Amino acid sequence: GAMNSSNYAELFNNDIKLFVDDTNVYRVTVHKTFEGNVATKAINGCIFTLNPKTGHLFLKIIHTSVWAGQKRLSQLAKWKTAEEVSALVRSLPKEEQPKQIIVTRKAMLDPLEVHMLDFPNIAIRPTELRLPFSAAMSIDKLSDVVMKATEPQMVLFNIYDDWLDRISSYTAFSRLTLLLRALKTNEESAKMILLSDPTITIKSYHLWPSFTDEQWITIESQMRDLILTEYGRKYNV
Amino acid sequence: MNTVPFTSAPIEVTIGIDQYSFNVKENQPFHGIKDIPIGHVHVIHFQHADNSSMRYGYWFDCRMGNFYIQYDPKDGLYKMMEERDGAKFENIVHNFKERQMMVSYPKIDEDDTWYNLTEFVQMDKIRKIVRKDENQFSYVDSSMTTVQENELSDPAHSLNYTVINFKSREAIRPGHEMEDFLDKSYYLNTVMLQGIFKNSSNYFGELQFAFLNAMFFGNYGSSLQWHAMIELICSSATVPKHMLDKLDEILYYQIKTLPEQYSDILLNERVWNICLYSSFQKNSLHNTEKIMENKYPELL
Ligand SMILES: Cc1cccc(NC(=S)NCCO)c1
Repeated sequence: GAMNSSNYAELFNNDIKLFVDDTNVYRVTVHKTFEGNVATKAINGCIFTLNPKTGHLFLKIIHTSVWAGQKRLSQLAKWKTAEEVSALVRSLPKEEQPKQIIVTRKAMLDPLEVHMLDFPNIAIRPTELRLPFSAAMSIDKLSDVVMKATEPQMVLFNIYDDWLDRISSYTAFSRLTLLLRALKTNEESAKMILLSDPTITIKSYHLWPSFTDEQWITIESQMRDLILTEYGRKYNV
Repeated sequence: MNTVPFTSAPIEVTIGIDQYSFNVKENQPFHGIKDIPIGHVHVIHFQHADNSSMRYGYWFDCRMGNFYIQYDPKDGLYKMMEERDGAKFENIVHNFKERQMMVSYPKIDEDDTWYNLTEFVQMDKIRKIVRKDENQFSYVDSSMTTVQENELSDPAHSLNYTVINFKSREAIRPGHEMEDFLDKSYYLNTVMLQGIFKNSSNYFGELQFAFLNAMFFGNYGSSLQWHAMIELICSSATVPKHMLDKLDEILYYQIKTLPEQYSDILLNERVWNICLYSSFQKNSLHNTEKIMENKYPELL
């Protein structure tokens, strides 16, 4: 059924599963026309498909050419997402195909179910979790590859860098969701926290800085304080 | 004008004949229904006074044989049987007619209701949905499940309606996933009409039979089928004009005949609101929309 706090450890068992988030597939800027009407201009987007156990991220870049001459783009974006996820599954060897796909938005259920009819044994599930994967485009290296793309493209990342050498996937996912929630709530402050110290760098082959174990404790506390501060600045508490 | 005689009425029972119903008391001298119009299928149905559980009945056509009803005290129900001795049957019915022991099919001369509800229903197609080849008439009851229900358990006792499933490979062409899910015209016109039913008359006949089984027996699987066959048409952007006009007439008379007090269990809110107000055909069912809005405005 649906995925919630009661069955949270299921994410880190040995059944292959993928999260799919479609919140950055169809992206626009809204602007005025010469006549004073309003128009949209699409910008490149991406599908965020993540294995929460391994950190493998399948980042399918959605180039703006895919919208050319199409109508009802927000509806189309869900079906395009489902088409690309189905294509990814078919491209994987059988032993690498997921047993479950968890969509972060319920409107992806029917599009994905229909595109996956050939895979009756792959469960398509919603979640009650409010996950912060929309903030993926606040990660500089992910944003950069999406904006520079001149054609459809798939790029593979490990969103956990080398963290699983030292921590479990439960803890790695917890760190990821804290970082993304902070970036979503106050992007400027979160990035200041992650980079304020010039001596800690991001390896060429990583997304996040090379913090020691003790430094990650400090960073995680700072991210919590930020989320809490914003919760106060918001509701005035 | 044909006749379905009864041997007797040993248990108190409400007997229905098409959209009419009447009460017979225990051991009342009752020997059948006469003046049944030739040219239509009919249904004779039963609800026992002591156990309203299980409405049951028989679909039949008097052109196909001489049928009578006899109570079985072992199985505890009124059974339809065929009489093969035609002179015997005529002699029985005549005796009973002369003794005025038979009620009359009460058709008003102006009233086309039963024709309108059964226009496309044909006994030969009923016998393919209800499989019991040794009889010319077909038994249905409240509890019988459909083939589709049995996929999600006695096969011999199933209603073999055509399976409709909007999220199935049958309904969705590879490479046309969005197109076929949002516009079901392929599935309606190529898969179902051209492929399975062969023509719209057979499609409408199954739709009408599903409704009547829902209404007369409270058969849940039949109600599901009726609504699925409506939704498949309304969700298709491309439907022949004569089909839309006929569907409007079919549904109008179904909604007209439905008991006002059964609308809570026999009408699916989501299907009707989508069909009348969101679907491609939201503006094509004028007569149905008007009777629904005046008779069941709460559902909408
Ligand atoms: C055959 C028979 C005998 C008695 C009563 C009925 N029931 C009804 S609704 N008759 C129509 C009332 O205008 C039917």
